[PDB]
Amino acid sequence: THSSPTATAWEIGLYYELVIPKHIYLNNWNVVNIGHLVKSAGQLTHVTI
Amino acid sequence: QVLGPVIDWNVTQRAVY
Ligand SMILES: *[C@@H]1O[C@H](CO)[C@@H](O[C@@H]2O[C@H](CO)[C@@H](O)[C@H](O)[C@H]2NC(C)=O)[C@H](O)[C@H]1NC(C)=O
Repeated sequence: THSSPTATAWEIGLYYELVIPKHIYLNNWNVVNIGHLVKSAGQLTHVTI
Repeated sequence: QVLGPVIDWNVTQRAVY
């Protein structure tokens, strides 16, 4: 905004985004799906839910 | 149309000695 050899001035426009939490979860586990093997009319099959 | 197999993840049921 101003520039002299002994004096300056500046302006900055900052925008912020604040997330507001509804709930926070701390003690968490990932799932892993191993399923089961089945043998049927000669064919080996992997089964999963 | 015959009834097929049942699974239940129980290891103890499938033990072989
Ligand atoms: C898993 O398999 C075992 C073996 O079939 C089951 O354990 C038996 O349970 C009966 C009662 O239903 C008892 O009379 C036997 O003494 C048990 N035997 C053994 C080797 O544990 C067991 O009930 C099955 N189900 C679960 C969830 O474990």
